[PDB]
Amino acid sequence: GYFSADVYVPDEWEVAREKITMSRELGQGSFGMVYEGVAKGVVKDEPETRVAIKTVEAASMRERIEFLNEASVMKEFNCHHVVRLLGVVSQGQPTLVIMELMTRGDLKSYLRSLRPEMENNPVLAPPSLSKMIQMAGEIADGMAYLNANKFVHRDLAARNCMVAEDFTVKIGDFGMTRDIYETDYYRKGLLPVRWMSPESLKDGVFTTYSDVWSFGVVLWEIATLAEQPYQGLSNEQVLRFVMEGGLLDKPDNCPDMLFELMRMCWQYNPKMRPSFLEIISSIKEEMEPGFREVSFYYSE
Ligand SMILES: Cc1nn(C2CCNCC2)cc1Nc1ncc(Cl)c(-c2cnc3ccccn23)n1
Repeated sequence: GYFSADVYVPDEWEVAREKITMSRELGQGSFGMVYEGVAKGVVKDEPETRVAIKTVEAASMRERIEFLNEASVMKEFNCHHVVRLLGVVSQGQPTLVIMELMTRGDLKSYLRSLRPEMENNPVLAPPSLSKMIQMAGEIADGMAYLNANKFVHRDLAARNCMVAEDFTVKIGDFGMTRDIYETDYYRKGLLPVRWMSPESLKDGVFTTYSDVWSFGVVLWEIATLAEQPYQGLSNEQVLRFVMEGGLLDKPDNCPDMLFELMRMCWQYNPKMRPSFLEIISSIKEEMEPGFREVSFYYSE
């Protein structure tokens, strides 16, 4: 005959609704509206914590179940450089998922906000080597953690990183900016072709080594303040260019070292690319002191 129905099963992440409050709306995701707020007793030794609250009500039960199970993916991760899931409210409506708040948003958006506006007003200078490296190492650390946890990301990109209040960069909540930056995708399956390794453009397979490639592109993103890679090239022309050993250009005024890093990631042969761990090792001396205390890299 056959094999039989999708459910959500409450667990230890279940949090009491009356412990949650919402205020400022941050935007809207696929499943519904996303708010900022306060959660009580969801971080150890913190009476109260600022959080992000993703909501589904209107919505069908199939839908909210699927939003529940998808968000839950984040439950198996505990890393300073990966955006946390703090709780779930699945009992009653509306359906809630409580996440770590990243006040400064997705990295692509943060990066763009640093672009000088077209007025006559004084402006902060472009990010320094040092700050840029700090971001690279935080991102790399989250990726290393993910890798060691048997994960392949497949969509590593600035849009898929977030930025905390203290400027700490982290691997973003999975799948939260795809639709928003829709032009960053191409239906080769909607895929982020400008971030893709040559091997992945060929056979459609993703590895940690193709996550490194994309990391290279994320660094380029930082250096250009979130320009579209292969700017002038059509989607199709990108495939050929990249598969044929083509490479992104050293950005105007990009420090040598950051470009060197990018360069090591964009090596054609995946087996010649540094691992995430190796990447961090090459730049640890440049990292803010506190990285020893918080990073996966330096941990047991
Ligand atoms: C991603 C993000 N954007 N923003 C605002 C930045 C200033 N402009 C208005 C947007 C605040 C967050 N922080 C954040 N932190 C955690 C999560 Cl989980 C989310 C999140 C998840 N899905 C969505 C969808 C839209 C907006 C935010 N999020 N956002």
